[PDB]
Amino acid sequence: FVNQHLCGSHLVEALYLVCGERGFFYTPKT
Amino acid sequence: FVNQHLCGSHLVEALYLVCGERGFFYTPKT
Amino acid sequence: FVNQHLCGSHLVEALYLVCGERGFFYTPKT
Amino acid sequence: FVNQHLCGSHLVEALYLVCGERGFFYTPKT
Amino acid sequence: FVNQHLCGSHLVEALYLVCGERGFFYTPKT
Amino acid sequence: FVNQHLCGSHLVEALYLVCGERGFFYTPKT
Amino acid sequence: GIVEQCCTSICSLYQLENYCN
Amino acid sequence: GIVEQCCTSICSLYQLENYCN
Amino acid sequence: GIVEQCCTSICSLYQLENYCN
Amino acid sequence: GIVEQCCTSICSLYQLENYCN
Amino acid sequence: GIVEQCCTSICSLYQLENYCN
Amino acid sequence: GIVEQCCTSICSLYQLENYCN
Ligand SMILES: [Cl-]
Ligand SMILES: [Cl-]
Ligand SMILES: [Zn+2]
Ligand SMILES: [Zn+2]
Repeated sequence: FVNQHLCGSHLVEALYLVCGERGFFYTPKT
Repeated sequence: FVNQHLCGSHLVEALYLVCGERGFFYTPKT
Repeated sequence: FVNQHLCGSHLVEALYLVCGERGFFYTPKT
Repeated sequence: FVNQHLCGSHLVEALYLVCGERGFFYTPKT
Repeated sequence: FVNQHLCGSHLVEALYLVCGERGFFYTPKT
Repeated sequence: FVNQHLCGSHLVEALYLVCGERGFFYTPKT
Repeated sequence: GIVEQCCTSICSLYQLENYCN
Repeated sequence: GIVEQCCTSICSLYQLENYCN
Repeated sequence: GIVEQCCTSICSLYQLENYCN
Repeated sequence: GIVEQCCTSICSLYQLENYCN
Repeated sequence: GIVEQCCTSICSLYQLENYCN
Repeated sequence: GIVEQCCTSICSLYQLENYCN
């Protein structure tokens, strides 16, 4: 596939896409 | 605020907005 | 909750989230 | 342009695109 | 309607809106 | 990766993420 | 209204345009 | 859970807030 | 206005409710 | 096609990848 | 191309139709 | 973290899987 900048809501959209049913954590403080 | 009907990626968007810099965990069933 | 920058389509998404059935106006000229 | 089938937040996105800097009002029923 | 900056996923959202059933190509390399 | 259930504009978002700078073609039936 | 029409049926960008300010 | 509840029924932002870190 | 309050500056969800009907 | 398949059934990112340029 | 026309510069919905199939 | 890896810098979908549960 590719590497892009994924930021903010676009990042969590991507996480959703990628992880789906597995679920994911979005933890910007790290 | 109003109650929400949120499916798929719309839930993740909503979590994003609600949690901001705190981030969040997305944990669907199964 | 939090305070973030909400711009463009992300702002009107947030308005939609927040206002829902009430409806909202998006009036960038002010 | 093509006709649209737009529910929920997708309607607001479409309004955003269509109206641009003019902005818009989102007024659902009830 | 209007002219705005439409970038990234927002650009392909707009293409989707505008083209719909016709389909579209998104070809950033040009 | 997980399998996807993607309708409407969500398909285009997914294509956007997957294809990146390569871009993509969106060609629905009819 | 337009919100319901776009979702239950279809609507055009031209109809949407009526909702600009 | 919340993912299913928001989609099959409704949920509030306050309920969503429980899922922040 | 909203763009200044929420995009240029920073706003809460509560402030965004200012623009509800 | 892929547009219909992803929506009526499921599809993988790998299948989606075939639609990149 | 489209990115230049619509992102870098500014484009109308009409121009975006240039990229329809 | 993710913001640095994927927003500030650039990341693949594979890297994004690092943040799946
Ligand atoms: Cl949807
Ligand atoms: Cl953006
Ligand atoms: Zn964006
Ligand atoms: Zn949707």
